[PDB]
Amino acid sequence: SLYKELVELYKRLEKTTLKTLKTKFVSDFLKSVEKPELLEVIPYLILGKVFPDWDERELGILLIKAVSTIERVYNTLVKIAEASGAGSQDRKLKYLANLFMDASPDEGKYLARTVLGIMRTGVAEGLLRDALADAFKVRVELVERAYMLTSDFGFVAKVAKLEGDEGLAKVKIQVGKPIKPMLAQMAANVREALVEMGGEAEFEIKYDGARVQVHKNGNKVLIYSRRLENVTKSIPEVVERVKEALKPEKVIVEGELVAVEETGRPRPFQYVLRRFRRKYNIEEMIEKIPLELNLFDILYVDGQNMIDTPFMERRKVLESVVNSNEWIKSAENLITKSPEEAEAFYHKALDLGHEGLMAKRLDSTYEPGNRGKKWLKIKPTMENLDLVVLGAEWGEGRRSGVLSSFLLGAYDPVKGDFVPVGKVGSGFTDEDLVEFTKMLKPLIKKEHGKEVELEPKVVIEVAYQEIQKSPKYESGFALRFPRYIALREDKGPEDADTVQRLAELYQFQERLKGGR
Ligand SMILES: Nc1ncnc2c1ncn2[C@@H]1O[C@H](COP(=O)(O)O)[C@@H](O)[C@H]1O
Repeated sequence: SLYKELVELYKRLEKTTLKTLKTKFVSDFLKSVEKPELLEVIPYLILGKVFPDWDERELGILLIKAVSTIERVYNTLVKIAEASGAGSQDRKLKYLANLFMDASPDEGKYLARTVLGIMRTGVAEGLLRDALADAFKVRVELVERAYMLTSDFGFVAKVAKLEGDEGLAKVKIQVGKPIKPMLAQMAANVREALVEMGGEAEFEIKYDGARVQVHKNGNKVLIYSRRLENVTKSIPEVVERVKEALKPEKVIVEGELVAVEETGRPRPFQYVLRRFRRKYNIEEMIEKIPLELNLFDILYVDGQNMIDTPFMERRKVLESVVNSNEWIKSAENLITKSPEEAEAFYHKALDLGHEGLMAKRLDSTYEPGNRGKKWLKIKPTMENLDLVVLGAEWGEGRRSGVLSSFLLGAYDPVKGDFVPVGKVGSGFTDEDLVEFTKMLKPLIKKEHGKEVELEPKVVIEVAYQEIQKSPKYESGFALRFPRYIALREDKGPEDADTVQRLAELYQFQERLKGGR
């Protein structure tokens, strides 16, 4: 298998907007591969990615300057990036020349697109899940599960094509390979949560921060953000910290990383994300923004997989496994059968100033990548939305050098390409708009007058007065007065709220009419 076949797939997919046609084309291409080509390989090329989001390997490039088989090209990619040492900085022109001499002007567009991540190919991860489970005739539930436990497409692809149902089912946790976050639905009040949970429950402060995941093996700690970027290199001090306070040698834990004031109180999560960016030099930053990490779960310890263990037990273990500093702590909990002290905790947590409560079903096992009623948020406010900036619209006059308005998409399982759920102009300052304009400019996949269709890689969090059903957008959904809250860089396109999400928040809302 070579790059011409994959190019032919890129073209086949170029022509259509239509879901199962794309599914069928990809799936066909995957069916077309025997695996020295292994498909460690391909799936990320199909996605247009190079390496998994969690890889810690980065090579990108002065692409206008460098401008004068498949296994060959993955090889090229590992051998450019990994390649850790001093003799090459720019370089890579000869590295990129090594393959390029026999490469067609046909393919070059896709090579460079892959390079700068300038590939716009419309394949969603769910569409690829469908594509794998088709091509290799496996239950998609399984490609689902194994993806949720690993977040390695290549891995689930090989296991699928070789071992099938079988092996996929048997697939388990691997350190340094991120497990997808189990997620919460919403609750009205405490007493309610207490009802759904069947009379008793865990309660936790819901902290305002970045959900992170920590993988400890020996003296090597890996820490991941919600968008599964490897944030280790950026937060060295929470590296050293998490080494010492974690008792086991092979662990995987989950927690909330909160920027705090020295008061011991949380700053807005926007700062913690500043810390991930590593804009300045970490010497300065580590003092300018201190961070505490409050662990709420244990996915793995000591060659043991905790997924299938109830909450109650996982919690006891978690407490057992960590001996806490002021810099690392097991997230504050209360297990009670009565709502009084519950809402006492709710208030204590509010006046502590983060978000709300979490309410954990005690007997709940862990379901990676699943919002459910096993976990439940309790907040003063209505949940905000993280959605992709789908399109935008410029300003006029002096503001013609500015994108003022932002077309916002959500994701639809029977579509793919991201249905629009609204447009948002309120909440931004000037520098906010210079930012968004400069940053979004590269991502424009269509230009109509002063309005623009964006290649949807950017997730912002916006609040809204009301959710209503409007088929003035495809979704039959719209937002009453959206406003910028922040851009969540710790979420990418596959992390953004779906349409069914909107549905559920709506349902909660009419229940907060009815229940009020
Ligand atoms: N102690 C906690 N336990 C669980 N989730 C938390 C906690 N503190 C903050 N959170 C947030 O709650 C979210 C629950 O999932 P969701 O709101 O669907 O993203 C997490 O992703 C975190 O951002």
